[PDB]
Amino acid sequence: GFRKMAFPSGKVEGCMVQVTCGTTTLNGLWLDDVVYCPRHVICTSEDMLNPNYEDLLIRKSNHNFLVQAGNVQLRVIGHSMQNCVLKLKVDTANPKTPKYKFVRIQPGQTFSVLACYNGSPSGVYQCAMRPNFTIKGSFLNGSCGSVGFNIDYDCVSFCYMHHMELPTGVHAGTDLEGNFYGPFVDRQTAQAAGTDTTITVNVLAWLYAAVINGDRWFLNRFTTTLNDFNLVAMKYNYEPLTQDHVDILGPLSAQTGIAVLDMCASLKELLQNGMNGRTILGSALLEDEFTPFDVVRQC
Amino acid sequence: SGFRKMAFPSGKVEGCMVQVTCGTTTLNGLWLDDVVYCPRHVICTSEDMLNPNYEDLLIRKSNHNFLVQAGNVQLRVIGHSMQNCVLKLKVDTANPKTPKYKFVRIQPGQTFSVLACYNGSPSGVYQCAMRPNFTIKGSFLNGSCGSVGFNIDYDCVSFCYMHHMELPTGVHAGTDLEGNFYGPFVDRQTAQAAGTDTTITVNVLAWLYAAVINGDRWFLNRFTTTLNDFNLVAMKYNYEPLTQDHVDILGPLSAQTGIAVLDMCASLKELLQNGMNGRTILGSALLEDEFTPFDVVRQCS
Ligand SMILES: *[C@@H](O)[C@H](C[C@@H]1CCNC1=O)NC(=O)[C@H](CC(C)C)NC(=O)OCCSc1ccccc1
Repeated sequence: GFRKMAFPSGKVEGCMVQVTCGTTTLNGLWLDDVVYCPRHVICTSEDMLNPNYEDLLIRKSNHNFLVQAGNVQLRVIGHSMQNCVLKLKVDTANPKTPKYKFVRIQPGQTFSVLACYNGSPSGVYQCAMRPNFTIKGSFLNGSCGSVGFNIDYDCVSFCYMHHMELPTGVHAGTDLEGNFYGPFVDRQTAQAAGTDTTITVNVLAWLYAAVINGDRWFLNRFTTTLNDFNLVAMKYNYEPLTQDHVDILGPLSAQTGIAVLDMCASLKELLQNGMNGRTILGSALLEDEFTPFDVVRQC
Repeated sequence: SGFRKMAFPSGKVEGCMVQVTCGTTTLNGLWLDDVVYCPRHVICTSEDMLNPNYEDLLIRKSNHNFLVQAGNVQLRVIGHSMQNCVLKLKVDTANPKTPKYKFVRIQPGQTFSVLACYNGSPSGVYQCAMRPNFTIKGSFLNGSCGSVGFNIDYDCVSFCYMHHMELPTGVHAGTDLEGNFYGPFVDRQTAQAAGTDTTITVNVLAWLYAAVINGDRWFLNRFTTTLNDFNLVAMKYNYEPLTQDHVDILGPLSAQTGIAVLDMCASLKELLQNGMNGRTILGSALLEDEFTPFDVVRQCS
């Protein structure tokens, strides 16, 4: 009765196009009369190692950009670069443009990813922005320009554009202004991330979800102060819990009658002992990519 | 592990969702060409639901009793019929967003995307696996019936599931788009029991192939087995027996890795009989059974 759920992707599918420079093809986002895509589309082989993007860009003309919306080519009539994103002005407005905004998400927030190849949507799944500003996605060659988003009412909030895969197999990208999340650079180099930590407010949300669906073997009669919980959390590379996090979990504490700090005491015990080979909502590991909102919406 | 439960993009299905109301009962329907498909229990009074007389309830109905809306725009109903547990409402407008589509009946172990909808409005999309006992582990609230499950092959939407009910154990049951239930369930507000569930062997094998493709291959042994010997062992561990179709849908992964299906079965047999002994596969001591062979090839390649 509790599932990792992506937003319906139709409003975003109608914006995906294919963008090609030379031998490099990736995806773009077509909103009104502008197509947004990762700037490294303008790179060749030799370029990707250490590209001077302003240099590469000035040597380009509008006609070197091949933009295809399905079996239809769009004419590029202007281009500009904003940080690591290229903006291609085309002569046709996308009639399928939804109401939208560009947002920069905070670590610990979640969003849906519409993975695309050759301008064609291929799959949708939920991701969290990690505390170390990576995301644990599923992206292959040609996925760059795939976007992450949330939907509030009629409005699509774009928060992520995909650019790279790190050697550990996690992923890195930018907001739609082209600024990376995290200390990464769009060059073909092996980059390591900062130490990742676990999103504690999300683990607590998920534990509450497991209680709602009747799995409460992990609960206990003990309790803890906020600070004492945070000392243990930090020891185990969990993010500290703020009073705003406690407030945000209110609805779930109300719903289940379990005080936030009582659930913290359960989590502390799990951190110190393990799951004894047991499972919670099917998982052998503590899940930290469900926000309190994600849980509430769905229960 | 490197693997995500990934749904299909839902847009082609979003363009087909409507709502269908009888009296105060509203659920979701599927609008393809000039027909709307929905669960027949929309015609139930909350008091008719203990053991509804669907044929009698339908006889009293006329086209003008059904309120079909795409958003808030009414779609006029011009004909109605019942096919097993689904109602078919002929409407006077062909859906301009109708995709290329088919109606397919899936087998246990197969996965599909669910577009969870309320009042004809999509709320979320997620991947489900049909369990061997013909339940799915969904996330459905009141008003979700008529939500559909589907796969997309190139441009074509294969609709395989329509949602009708929840079981006491928290799992979910429903029909294909011809209204035939998966499993032994019926659309009555009664407590019904799923058979004990079992592990989807073919998908575990796909998972082991996935592990091999990614270089995690400690569990490969030097032996093989017959299919019958493997199946008799597997049942003692509450694993499903393999069918010939299971062996065939493992073909591509077998060819990609050069590991014969029956050799992988012998490796799985040893894992069942000996446990993992503290080891992991794809970063987990638990074997995953909700990725099909198609799903593995989707994400790896
Ligand atoms: C999209 O163009 C593509 C998406 C990745 C391909 C594999 N999975 C992906 O997420 N992006 C890239 O290939 C990156 C292009 C750069 C930004 C110009 N490059 C990238 O991710 O390279 C791999 C980094 S790890 C590495 C690099 C060098 C040597 C060893 C390891």
